[PDB]
Amino acid sequence: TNPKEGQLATTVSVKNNESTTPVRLLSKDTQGVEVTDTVSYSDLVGGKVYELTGTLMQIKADGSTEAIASASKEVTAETSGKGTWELTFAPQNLKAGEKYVVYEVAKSKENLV
Amino acid sequence: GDTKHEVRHENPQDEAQTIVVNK
Repeated sequence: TNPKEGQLATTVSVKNNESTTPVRLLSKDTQGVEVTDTVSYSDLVGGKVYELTGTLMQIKADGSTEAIASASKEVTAETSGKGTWELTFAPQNLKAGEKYVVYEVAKSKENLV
Repeated sequence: GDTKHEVRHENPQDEAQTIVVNK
């Protein structure tokens, strides 16, 4: 497999919130938030197992981040190398007037390079 | 091969990946 092969597109969602790109929360709806991240993947080695790790980052005004939550899952790429994975973070207390972003990394269980 | 296949999406400005809290 070409080391450069592979794409992850991610869409974050919050339970019982309909907003997207970005998700918007009222200050009252910040306690025990259930964040899902939908990972659309393409050009992964079909039928191979990946360690999918998502990271909920607090993004400060100066562009630096601090990780507040993380979730990892053994997943399998569809045989076509395209498909979808879902990831949900443990319940999180978020802060009013703050901005959060989700990172995603997929590493194959096997050495495919 | 000697290493793992690593695909990352780590874009701090991706709106799709962003939650904004009001107040």
